[PDB]
Amino acid sequence: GSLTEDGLSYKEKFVVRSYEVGSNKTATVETIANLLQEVGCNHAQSVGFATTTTMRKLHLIWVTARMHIEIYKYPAWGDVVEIETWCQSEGRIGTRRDWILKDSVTGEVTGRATSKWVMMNQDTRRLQKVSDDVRDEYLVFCPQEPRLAFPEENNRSLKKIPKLEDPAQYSMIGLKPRRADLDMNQHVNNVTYIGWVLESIPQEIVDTHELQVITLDYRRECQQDDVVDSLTTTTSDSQFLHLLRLSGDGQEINRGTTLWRKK
Amino acid sequence: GSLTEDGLSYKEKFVVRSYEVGSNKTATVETIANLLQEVGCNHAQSVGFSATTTTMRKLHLIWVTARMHIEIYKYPAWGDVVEIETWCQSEGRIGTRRDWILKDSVTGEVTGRATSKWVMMNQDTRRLQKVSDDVRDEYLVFCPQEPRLAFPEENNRSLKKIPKLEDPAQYSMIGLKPRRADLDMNQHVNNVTYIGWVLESIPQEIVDTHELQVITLDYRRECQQDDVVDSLTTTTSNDSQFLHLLRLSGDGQEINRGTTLWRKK
Ligand SMILES: CN(CCO)c1ccccn1
Ligand SMILES: CN(CCO)c1ccccn1
Repeated sequence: GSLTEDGLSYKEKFVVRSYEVGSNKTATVETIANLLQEVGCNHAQSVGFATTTTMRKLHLIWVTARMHIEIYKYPAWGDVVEIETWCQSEGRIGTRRDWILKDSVTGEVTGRATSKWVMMNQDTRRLQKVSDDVRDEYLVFCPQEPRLAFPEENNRSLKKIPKLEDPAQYSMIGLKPRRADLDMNQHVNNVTYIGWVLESIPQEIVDTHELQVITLDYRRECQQDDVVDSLTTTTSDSQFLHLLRLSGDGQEINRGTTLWRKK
Repeated sequence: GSLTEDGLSYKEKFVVRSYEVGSNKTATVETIANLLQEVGCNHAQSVGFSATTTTMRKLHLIWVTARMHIEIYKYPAWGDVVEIETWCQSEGRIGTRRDWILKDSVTGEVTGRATSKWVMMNQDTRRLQKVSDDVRDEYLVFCPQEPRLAFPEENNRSLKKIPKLEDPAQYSMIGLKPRRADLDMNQHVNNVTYIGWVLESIPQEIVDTHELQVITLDYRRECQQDDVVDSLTTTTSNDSQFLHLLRLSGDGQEINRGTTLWRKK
């Protein structure tokens, strides 16, 4: 992988692995989400980071508030996918990281993603607006003019998601993370939550439809010793409303929506 | 990746990914095990398999793992390049064996090794069988004819008999269930998930102060997508050794047994 000529975006190629594909012999949405994080991490490293020097002194970190992914074609096992990523400053609200997925052979866009990140104190978990001093340290690594993976007005990536009402139509209960679900800092990887949301979709839907869009809001983290319940209700193509909550007290950890197309 | 000059082994390089590493910023044993399967799959494809032979598909026969044995000297760091070489050997009518050698691409030194025993089974009835002469004759041209072992040593750990853990277990992790990410393309639980489940019953303090050096895993029966598993561990021992058992939650039917050896950091 490498930064582009202007140094304002990053590209990387990936060959889809045998264990990364589902029953259709194409990459799962969780494989795609892992590749998005990997290219984001390689971009951060290439420009010297994704905490800045001032963020480390103030014990501040970037945390994902929202992830939105749209896939037109899932790459097949053995295929090469090219992913381009960049970041944009959203004033004092936070930052946004966008991605474009392309088939390396045809050059056509096979997917796109966007994510909203907010600043929080790593110890108290208190959210904050971005200070001028921190914002000034990362603006030189972003395109100054807007560059949006989802430009269209009133697009799915900015839609408000309601809270699922009991009783849920479908559910998968008692989900727990194992060590493979944790990142290097012993926190649950963001992609595990995507997997948990999908667990409450009936197997018949997965067997006859392809996931086209997923929007996920992240409200609170699941700890290594926490247990989660995944809830789904059909709202409709098939559309679903989702909710992940702690198994005991019912504390919301995530809410989301998925859109599926018939095969 | 590519077959070597003689066409009897296969090599492939991998750059360790951010989500593939643990607390020490080095590849987990599950990442290593996934890479071993990926290079095994690429080897099978390069020589024309899909790893069933033409006669195997006719008779509805498949290769299934009976035992996996991995020894790691150094886990590659995040961003490092690891080179893995793999080959297969015929073990007469008992079955086949796939071996691996892991090397640091920069230094060229061996950082790990693995060996696995595979047996033939009817895909539908699940009945094990010896390898017939006709099937064995179709894959011998893809194997070195003289023995080539990742674990040559006379009394090496890869061939040791593993006993059955007796109740009560010292440690346990109960109610483990596979999710869709744990399944392969055929909707069967991936073999690497069982390694993860075995490791779940090791206390976090051991993981935080030791490095896993060796794991030997016997595969007795598969866990189905709707099954629930209990992972049991008892210390048997500067090194710490453990005896492991995975069994179905409910009837207590054994799915795997194994041993791990850990060294102080
Ligand atoms: C806006 N950020 C995060 C700054 O902490 C970027 C920008 C480019 C590459 C990596 N991170
Ligand atoms: C002995 N076998 C299994 C053939 O069913 C090999 C050998 C080389 C590559 C792949 N499979």
